[PDB]
Formats: sequence, C-alpha cells, structure tokens
Amino acid sequence: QKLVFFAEXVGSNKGAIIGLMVGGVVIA
Amino acid sequence: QKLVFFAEXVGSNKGAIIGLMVGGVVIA
Amino acid sequence: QKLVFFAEXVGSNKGAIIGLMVGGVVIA
Amino acid sequence: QKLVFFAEXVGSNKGAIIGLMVGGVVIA
Amino acid sequence: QKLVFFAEXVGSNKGAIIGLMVGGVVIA
Amino acid sequence: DAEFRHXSGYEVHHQKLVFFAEXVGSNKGAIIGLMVGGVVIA
Amino acid sequence: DAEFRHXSGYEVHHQKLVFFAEXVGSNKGAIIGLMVGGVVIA
Amino acid sequence: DAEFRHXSGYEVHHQKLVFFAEXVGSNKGAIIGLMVGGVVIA
Amino acid sequence: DAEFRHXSGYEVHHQKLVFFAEXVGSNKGAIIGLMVGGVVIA
Amino acid sequence: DAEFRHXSGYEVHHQKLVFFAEXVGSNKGAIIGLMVGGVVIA
Amino acid sequence: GYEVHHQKLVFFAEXVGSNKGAIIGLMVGGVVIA
Amino acid sequence: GYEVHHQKLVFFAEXVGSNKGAIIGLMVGGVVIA
Amino acid sequence: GYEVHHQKLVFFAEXVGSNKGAIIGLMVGGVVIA
Amino acid sequence: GYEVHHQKLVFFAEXVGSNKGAIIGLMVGGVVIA
Amino acid sequence: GYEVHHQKLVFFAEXVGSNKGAIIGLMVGGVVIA
Repeated sequence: QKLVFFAEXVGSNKGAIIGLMVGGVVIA
Repeated sequence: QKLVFFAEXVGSNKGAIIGLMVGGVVIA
Repeated sequence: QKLVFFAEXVGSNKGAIIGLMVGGVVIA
Repeated sequence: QKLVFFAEXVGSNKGAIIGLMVGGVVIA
Repeated sequence: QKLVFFAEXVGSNKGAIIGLMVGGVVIA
Repeated sequence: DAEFRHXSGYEVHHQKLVFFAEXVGSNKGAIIGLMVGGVVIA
Repeated sequence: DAEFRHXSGYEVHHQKLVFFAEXVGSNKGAIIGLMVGGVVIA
Repeated sequence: DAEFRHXSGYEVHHQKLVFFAEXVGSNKGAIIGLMVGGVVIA
Repeated sequence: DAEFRHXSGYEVHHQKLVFFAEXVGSNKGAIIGLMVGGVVIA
Repeated sequence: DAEFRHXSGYEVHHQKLVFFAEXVGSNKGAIIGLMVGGVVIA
Repeated sequence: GYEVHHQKLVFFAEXVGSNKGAIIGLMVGGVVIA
Repeated sequence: GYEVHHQKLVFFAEXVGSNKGAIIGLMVGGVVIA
Repeated sequence: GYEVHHQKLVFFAEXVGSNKGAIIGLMVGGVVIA
Repeated sequence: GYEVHHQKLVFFAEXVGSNKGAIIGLMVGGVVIA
Repeated sequence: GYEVHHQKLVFFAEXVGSNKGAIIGLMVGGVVIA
C-alpha cells in the first residue's frame, strides 16, 4: 500500500488517514 | 493499492481516508 | 486499485474515501 | 506500507494518521 | 512500514501519528 | 464497536399548577410555567 | 470499543406553582417559572 | 477502550413558587424563577 | 483504557420562592431568582 | 489507565427567597439572586 | 439598504452532529469555500 | 448600509459534534476556506 | 457602513466536540484558511 | 466604517473539547492559517 | 475606522479541553499560523 499526500501550498490533515483498519474505534 | 492526493493550492483532509477497512468503527 | 485525486485549486476531503471496504462501520 | 506527506509550504497534521490499526481507541 | 513527513516550510504535528496501533487509548 | 445510547426517565406526579395569563401581548418566544427536562428554543 | 451514554432521571412531585403574567409585552426570549434540567436557548 | 458517560439525577419536591410578572417589556433573554441543573443560553 | 464520567445529583425541596418583576425592560441577559447547578451563559 | 470523573451533590432545602425587580433596565449580563454551584458566564 | 432586527441560527445535533459546509448568518461579500 | 441589531448562532452538539466548515456570523469580504 | 449591536456565537459541545474550521464573528477582509 | 457594540464567542465543551481551527471574533486583514 | 465596544471570548472546557489553533479577538494584519 502506497499513499501519497502532496500539497503544493497549504497541506493539512484533520480527519483520519488509515492505511489498514482491522479493528478498534477511530474518532477524528 | 496506490492512492494519490495531489492538490496544487489548498489541500486538506477532514473526512476518513482508508486504504482497506476490515473492521472497526471509523467516525470522521 | 489506483485512485487519483488531483485538484488544481482547492482540494478538500470531508466524506469517506475507501479503496476496499470488507466490513465495519464508516461514518463520515 | 509507504506513506508520504510532502507539503511545499505549510504542512501540518491535526487528525489521526495510522499505518495499521488493529485495536484500541483513537480520538483526534 | 515507512512514514515520511517532509515539509519545506512550516512542518508541525498536533494530532496523533501512529505507526502501528494494537491497543490502548490515544487522545490528540 | 461504537455504541451510542441516551434518553431520560421522567416521573412527575402529585403536583398542582395554577397558570394565569391576563396580559401577554405579542409573544414571540417561550412562556413556560414548568419545564422538566426537554429542549426549549425560544 | 467506544461507548457513549447519557441521560437523566427526573422525579418531580408534590409542588405548588402559581404563575401570573399581567404585563409581558413583546416577549422574544424565554420566561420560565421553574426549570428542572433540560436545555433552554432563549 | 474509551467509555464516555454522564447525566444527572434530579429529585425536586415539596416547593411553593409564586411567579409574578407585572412589567417585563421587550424581553430578549431569559427570565427564570428557579433553575435546577440544565443549560440556559440567554 | 480511558473512562470519562460526570454528572451531579440534585435534591432540592422544601423551599418558598416569591418572584416579583415590576420593572425589567429590554432584558437581553439572564434574570435568575435561584440557580442550583447547571450552566448559564447570559 | 486514565480515569476522569467529576460532578457534585447538591442538597438545597429550607430557604425563603424574595426576589424583587423594580428598576433593571437594558440588562445584558447575569442578575442571580442566589447561585449554588454551576457556571455563570455573564 | 439592509436592516436585520433579530436573527437566530440554532444548531441542535444530539448525536453525531457535524457541519462540513458554511453556516453564514449574513452574507454580503467575499468568497466562502466549505 | 447595513445594521444588525440582534444575532445569535447557537451550536448545541450533545454527542460527537464537530465543525469542519466555516461558521460566519457576518461576512463582508475576504476569502474563507474551510 | 456597518454596525452590529448585539452578536452571540455560543458553542456548547457536551461530548467529543471539536472545531476544525473557522468560527468568525465578523469577517471584513484577509484570508482565513482552516 | 465598522462598529461592534457587543460581541460574545462562548465555547463550552464539557468533555473532550478541542479547537483545531481559527476562532476569530473580528477579522479585518492578514492571513490566518489553522 | 473600526471600533469594538465590548467583546468576550470564553473557553470553558471542563475535561480534556485543548486548542491546537488560533484564537484571535481582533485580527488586522500579520500572519498567524497554528
């Protein structure tokens, strides 16, 4: 699994980025 | 699984980006 | 599975982007 | 699993970035 | 698992970055 | 697995309420004698 | 696993309330004689 | 595992409340004779 | 494991309250005769 | 393991409160005759 | 000429509330992207 | 000419409330990206 | 000409409340990115 | 010509409240990145 | 010509309250990165 986040400017993350989710609880 | 997020300007994430979801609960 | 999200300007994510959904609950 | 976060400008993280989630609880 | 955080400018982290999450509770 | 659950139990009895209105003009909000729980958006 | 839970038990009884409104003009908010819990946005 | 929980037990009884409003003009906020818990955003 | 919990037990009884409003003009905040717990944002 | 917990037990009884309002114009904050606990942001 | 005397915008979301869009009480100019 | 006498924007989210967008009580100019 | 007499922006989040976006009581100019 | 007489921005978060974005009571100029 | 008579920015977080972003009572110029 290859994930790319290129943002020429204002690159921000406020949610949930998950390569693989097998279980558990994620709240963003 | 190759995922590309290119944003020339204002690139933001506030939801849920999941490459593979096998279980669990994800709330954005 | 190749996913491309190119946005020349204002690229934002607020929903759910899932390459493969096998189970669980995803609430955007 | 290769994850890239390149941001030419203002690159910030305020949410949840998880390579692999098997269990537990994550709140951003 | 290779995770890259390159930011040519202001690179900051205020959320939760987890290589592998098997258990426990994380609040960002 | 997430589990969301809520709600309330009300037990109201054996009460005497005298409601008298001799001069409420052009009311546009809320006029409540007695409010046990619930949501009021005036 | 996340578990969210709330809510309240109300037991109100044996009360005497006299409500008298002889001059409430152009009311635009909330006028509550008695409020036991709940949410009020006037 | 996270566990969020709240809520409040109310037991209000045996009270006498005389409410008299003879001059409340152009009210735009909250007028509460008595508030036991809850939220008021006037 | 995280565990968040709160809430308050209210037991209010045996009181006499006389509320008299003969001159409250253009109120935009909160006018509370008595407040036991809770949140008030005037 | 983290454990967060709070809340307060209120037991208010046997009081006499005379609230008299004759000259409160253009109020924009809080006018509370008696406050037991809670949060007031005037 | 514009005049707003009273305006209320109440958002009561008892559950999994959210707002992914703009909530503008009075829009006159500029650009709002949400 | 603009005049706003009273304005309220109440956001009561008793659960998992959130705001991923803009909440502007009065917008006149500029750019707001949320 | 702009004149705001009363304005309230109340945010009551009794749970896992959050704000990932802008909350602007009066926007006149500039750029707000959230 | 801008004049604000009263303004309130109340934030009551009785839980896991947080703010990842801007909370501006009056924005006139400049750039705010959050 | 800008004039603010009364302003309040109250942040009541009875729990795990936090602020990862900017809280500006009056923004006129400069750059704020949060």
